[PDB]
Amino acid sequence: ALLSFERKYRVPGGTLVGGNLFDFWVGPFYVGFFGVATFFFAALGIILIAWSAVLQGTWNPQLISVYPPALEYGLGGAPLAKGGLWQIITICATGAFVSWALREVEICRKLGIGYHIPFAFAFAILAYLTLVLFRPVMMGAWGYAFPYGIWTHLDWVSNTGYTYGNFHYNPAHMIAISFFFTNALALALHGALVLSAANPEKGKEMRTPDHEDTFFRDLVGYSIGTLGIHRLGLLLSLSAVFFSALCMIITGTIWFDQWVDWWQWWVKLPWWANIPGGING
Amino acid sequence: YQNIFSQVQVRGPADLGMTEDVNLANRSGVGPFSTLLGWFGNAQLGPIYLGSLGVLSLFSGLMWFFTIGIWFWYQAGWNPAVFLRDLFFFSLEPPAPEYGLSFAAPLKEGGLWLIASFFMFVAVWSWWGRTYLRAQALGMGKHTAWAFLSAIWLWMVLGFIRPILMGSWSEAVPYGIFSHLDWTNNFSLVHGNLFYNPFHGLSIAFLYGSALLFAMHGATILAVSRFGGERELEQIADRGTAAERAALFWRWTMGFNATMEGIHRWAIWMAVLVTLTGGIGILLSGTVVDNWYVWGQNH
Amino acid sequence: DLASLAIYSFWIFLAGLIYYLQTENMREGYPLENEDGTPAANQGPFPLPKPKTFILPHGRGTLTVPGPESEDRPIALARTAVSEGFPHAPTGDPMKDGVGPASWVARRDLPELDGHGHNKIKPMKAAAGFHVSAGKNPIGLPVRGCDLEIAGKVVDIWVDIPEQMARFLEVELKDGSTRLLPMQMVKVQSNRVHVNALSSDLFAGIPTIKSPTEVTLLEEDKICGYVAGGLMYAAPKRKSVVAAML
Ligand code: BCL
Ligand code: BCL
Ligand code: BCL
Ligand SMILES: CC[C@H]1c2cc3[nH]c4c(c3C)C(=O)[C@H](C(=O)OC)c4c3nc(cc4[nH]c(cc(n2)[C@@H]1C)c(C(C)=O)c4C)[C@@H](C)[C@@H]3CCC(=O)OC/C=C(\C)CCC[C@H](C)CCC[C@H](C)CCCC(C)C
Ligand SMILES: CCCCCCCCCCCC[N+](C)(C)[O-]
Ligand SMILES: CCCCCCCCCCCC[N+](C)(C)[O-]
Ligand SMILES: [Cl-]
Ligand SMILES: [Fe+2]
Repeated sequence: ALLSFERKYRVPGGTLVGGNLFDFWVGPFYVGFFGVATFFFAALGIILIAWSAVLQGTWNPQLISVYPPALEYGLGGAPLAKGGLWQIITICATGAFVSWALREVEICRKLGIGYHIPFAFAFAILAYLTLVLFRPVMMGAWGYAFPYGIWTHLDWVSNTGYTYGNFHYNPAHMIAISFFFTNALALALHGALVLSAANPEKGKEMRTPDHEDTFFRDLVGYSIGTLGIHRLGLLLSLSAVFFSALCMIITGTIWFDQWVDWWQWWVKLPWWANIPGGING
Repeated sequence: YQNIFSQVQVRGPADLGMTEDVNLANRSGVGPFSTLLGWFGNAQLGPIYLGSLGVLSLFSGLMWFFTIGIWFWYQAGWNPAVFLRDLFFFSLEPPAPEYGLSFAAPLKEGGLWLIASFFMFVAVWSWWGRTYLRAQALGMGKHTAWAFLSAIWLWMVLGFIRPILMGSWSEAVPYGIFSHLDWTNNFSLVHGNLFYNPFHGLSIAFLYGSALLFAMHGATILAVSRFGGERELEQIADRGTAAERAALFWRWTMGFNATMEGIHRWAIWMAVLVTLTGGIGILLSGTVVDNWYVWGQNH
Repeated sequence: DLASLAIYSFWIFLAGLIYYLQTENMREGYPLENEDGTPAANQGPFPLPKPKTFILPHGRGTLTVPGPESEDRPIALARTAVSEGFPHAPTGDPMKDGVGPASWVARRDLPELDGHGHNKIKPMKAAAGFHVSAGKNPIGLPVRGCDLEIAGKVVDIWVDIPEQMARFLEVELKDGSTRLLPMQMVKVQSNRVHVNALSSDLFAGIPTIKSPTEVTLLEEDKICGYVAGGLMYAAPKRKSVVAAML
């Protein structure tokens, strides 16, 4: 089925591969070459996970967990039951994520819109790849990656973090968190402002963008504007993910000790390092 | 051209804004124009509305900051050099457990913290009133004030409601850059790992989801800005090809989509649920559940 | 257990919210239709929400949704397969007929008004006090198309008065008339304005505006849809990056 204004858009063209071979829909979903590639990768991956469940002896979603090769295997391959299955599944996940993005690009071309979305999504993929590929490799072993399990991956987060004391002290981690918080703050602000203008007090006429600029100008003395707010939302989100990847990529590669100790560089600055008094005096 | 930064900035007479029912006498004059900000968003600063509620809010706000600042300078021996190198280490701590919920603690042992909390309490709630009134004066809906309450909720639970239910101010958060991080880490330790708190996990889903949704929405609008997409209010009143292509991008991508108005309803809830679930999770910790790991074993 | 009762109630709530949000996002585009225009059998598990009414300022009436589809103009596309789910090819010229990535919607044939009831967009020459405050001033520069030929010259900038931003560039063609080019579809350089979406021979075809001092929402849509449609339909005339690199 189509939306009442859809027909005119379901036109041929836009694909990056296969000409018109896969240029069609199924219900509301567009397919395309990368539509079938995604399906392939996702299916194989899910299948390999179900097989790993069997070798584990469970069907419980809360218990199923696929672990990567133990540190002993370095960056080499491993037995399908001891890290190898995770390795294949990781290839399928990557293949499925990238294909999903490329499918989004074909959809952009067919509709004549910008490519911002798949571009944004790439940031997510690059964050995944940092934890499962770039950091493990730089560190020298696939064992450093996280396991695929609903609760087991949280254990990995906990153990990984505490290996460096309280991870809060990771400077890049602090910046990333600020971006996540500010993003949620901005998202709430944008949603409320548009809605407050489109849904004024009962019985009144729809407010205008002018009312939106005025409301915030009155409130904090500044209005970013209807174009800027969207620009900001995209920037904060990507910056949050960008710094997430950065705070991890550097941990265990150029920083090894307790993160809290890193801040000594500031306290040990020559001009005040030895002055008595205070917390560090 | 991606429309992330403007190519050419244009400027005209300072915009004084809609009048509606607002008291024009409380509106300041126009501020300066920033060409720097102009590359990203509006270049105009001000005017700002400064009524009594706002003056009060700003006043308490400053007093709060001042109270903390004077304690930090005291901790620094009034030495500027020490104040700056140890800035992140200073901390204004609440009364010890022995004092319960009383206001008897001596200034240097919890009293200053209580004063600081009083000023912050007044600053935040008066500001909340302001968000409501400024919307009322322009005849707008109260969506901003309501969303703000959700954020206020987590804050209230952390420094007031939970401490009161626990029976002592010592349960509250100290005022300090690093100290409040230590407090957060310790809070999880003491309650058997928050990753096992179901509401903490939900809060994370919404925090992640807010970055997910805003990246999605922000990128969509920019992708259809070539069709005037950001003029969302008019796109709501009179749907255009911008709204159609945006909806169809997602319908063709994930099987379903939103509308120009509806997407903002998804947005407000995605963000609001972050602190709503978060507050519930913290409020239940120590009052009803002492160890989430243990709790999880029975549920 | 309070915690258990709380988490249980939350999921009930969340399912209710999602239900609310979804139906709420059905104020436009529904009911779903078959590729032939008739009501589709499967309308999904979510029913249509009860109508809401927007009161539009300055005699623009009202807007009630859900409501009967507004689109009714001719769509120059023909079916490509007996089975549903396939493309519908253009029966004529897609750029001129307004279909595919060159589609436009029948928006109100009036200008968008600001909070006072004044036109939101206006050519800068008539916008009292407005001027280029930063960046390269496009006015006076030659405009180049993707075929790498000159299509005209910039004679003005159309600004958004309430939001103080550039929205369109007014380009004078060879025949002496002018067209509006969306700012987000042009690239202002030091010695020219490049337009990747259109080849020089397609500028004349850009939809025109009735009045020289205002543009309607209908006209903006025709203009923006037409220009974007060029990314696909003018691809044959778009010269490579290395060709343009000279
Ligand atoms: C070792 C530490 C523990 C831990 C301990 C805690 C604790 C403790 C708490 C959280 C909380 C949260 N945790 Mg945790 N958490 C852990 C690991 C994680 C991990 C992870 C490893 O990936 C993640 C992603 C998270 C993520 C999160 C967030 C979802 C949530 C905070 C929401 C928020 O927006 O607050 C930011 C928003 C606010 C604080 C609201 C502020 C509103 C007020 C009104 C602001 C006024 C400011 C003004 C007066 C002053 C400045 C004004 C100027 C003008 C700027 N945690 C580990 C296991 N986490 C919070 C929660 O809700 O838990 C359920 C919480 O209390
Ligand atoms: C005790 C543990 C430590 C700690 C240890 C760590 C560790 C260790 C790590 C983090 C990381 C993060 N921490 Mg921490 N952290 C602590 C406390 C906190 C607190 C808090 C309030 O105290 C906060 C707010 C945070 C916040 C953060 C985030 C900035 C960041 C995780 C998000 C991310 O990277 O996203 C990026 C997004 C992704 C990776 C998602 C990718 C999704 C892909 C592309 C698509 C999947 C599709 C799916 C399969 C589809 C299914 C089909 C369905 C139909 C949908 N931490 C405590 C002190 N933190 C992580 C990080 O920075 O990562 C780089 C990290 O590794
Ligand atoms: C980012 C830093 C850490 C990390 C830290 C945390 C922490 C800490 C917490 C989570 C939580 C979650 N994590 Mg995690 N997580 C990581 C990487 C991933 C990846 C991945 C493919 O890279 C995935 C799919 C997940 C998925 C999940 C969800 C099961 C859960 C809620 C997330 C959410 O709503 O996000 C926002 C996204 C949406 C709202 C979109 C909807 C996404 C849906 C819900 C995802 C379902 C995933 C599905 C069950 C996975 C398998 C799918 C197929 C069978 C392959 N995490 C990295 C290693 N994650 C929370 C939890 O409750 O854990 C149990 C939580 O507390
Ligand atoms: C980069 C900034 C933020 C962001 C943006 C973002 N995400 C996006 C987009 C964008 C812009 C999309 O266009 C795309 C989308 O379509 O969303 C609706 C997407 C998307 N973000 C998603 C999830 C997601 N995004 C996340 C995060 C983020 N996304 C950032 C916060 C997170 C987390 C944990 O924070 C998650 C879980 C998907 C819903 C969707 C992409 C859908 C997709 O890729 O589909 C193809 C793949 C499948 C259908 C299934 C493949 C399964 C594999 C074969 C197995 C993989 C197993 C896995 C590695 C382990 C799982 C176990 C876990 C318990 C650890
Ligand atoms: C230079 C002064 C900077 C000090 C500001 C400290 C901000 C951290 C606030 C955490 C306090 C949390 N709270 C409100 C719930 O108690
Ligand atoms: C409110 C945010 C909660 C985040 C979880 C998002 C779930 C999206 C569900 C889509 C359901 C609508 N549907 C059936 C029409 O696709
Ligand atoms: Cl409403
Ligand atoms: Fe928006």
